[PDB]
Amino acid sequence: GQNMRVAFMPWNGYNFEDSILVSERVVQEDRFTTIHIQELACVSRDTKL
Amino acid sequence: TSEPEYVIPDVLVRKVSGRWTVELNADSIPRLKINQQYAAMGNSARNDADGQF
Repeated sequence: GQNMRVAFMPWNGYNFEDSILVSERVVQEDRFTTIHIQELACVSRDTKL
Repeated sequence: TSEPEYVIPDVLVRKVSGRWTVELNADSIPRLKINQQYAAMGNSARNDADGQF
């Protein structure tokens, strides 16, 4: 992880106890995006039928 | 679209280092167990004839 600037102060119902309130910039700034890869396959099965 | 598997490997040759090491299926090979209890329940039978038979 990485430095994002933040400020500690109550405000306007978004900060009851345990909400983290970041504004639109990082959503533009991509700061912490994700990339995850699950696996897949197939099978052949030379059968009786 | 869907089916399960149906073919019974009875013998297995795995091409073990050329000239495959063929081997049958061990569990598929039938085998009986001699009644060793009845083997010991025959001679001592008072009818040693019945038990020896």
